Amino acid sequence: HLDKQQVQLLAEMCILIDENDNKIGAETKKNCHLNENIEKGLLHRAFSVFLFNTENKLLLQQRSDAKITFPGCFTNTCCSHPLSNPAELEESDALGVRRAAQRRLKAELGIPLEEVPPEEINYLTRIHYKAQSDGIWGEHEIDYILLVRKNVTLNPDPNEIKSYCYVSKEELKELLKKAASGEIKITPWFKIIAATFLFKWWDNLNHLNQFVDHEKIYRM
Ligand code: DMA
Ligand SMILES: [Mn+2]
Repeated sequence: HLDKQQVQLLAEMCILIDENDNKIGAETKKNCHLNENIEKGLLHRAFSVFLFNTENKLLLQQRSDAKITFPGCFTNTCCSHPLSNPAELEESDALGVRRAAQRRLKAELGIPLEEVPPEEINYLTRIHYKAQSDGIWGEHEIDYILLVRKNVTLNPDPNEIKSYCYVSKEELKELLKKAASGEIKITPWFKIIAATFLFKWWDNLNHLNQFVDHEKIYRM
């Protein structure tokens, strides 16, 4: 009964990890997102991209109604998972995750691979969180937060997103208030980052060295 193309993506192989983000196996995206498996501890690696343009506006997307988890929710630029293959399993300088981010930026938003090569993708820190989308589907990940600063071109896949918009800080606040009123919905990872680190980073977009932490995994 769910969207066919999204169903086909449920077969992708995700990277299973222990609570310290050490790789321990691989499992399908479907199984990694079933609350029944999450309830037993199944945890996978993921990433969340926050992309800002020269005007310092953050690029948001509204997930399409076809997404199996949190459909129609407003959220940050891109969120997905590195796959269990040689290229994206690469742990050196989080290269696997940055390659996966480049791949999904192209697949979801239509950003050319060349505009967002790994060297343009800055890995800030990791956050561990768990949530439920519905009675059946949910999330449980150690999420690599990645930041991109560039004036990209876009050509999104409507199967992935039903809308996108660059927002200023004040515009994001009006957005968050509309979410608090149940007017609109936002994803759990965006809610967590927005309530903790987002605005701090946004103020130091030029000096995010003091905001990089590759040692600690923040437990949210
Ligand atoms: C980090 C995280 C929450 C991955 C979720 O990805 P998504 O549902 O936005 O897209 P997909 O799961 O289809 O790659
Ligand atoms: Mn996930």
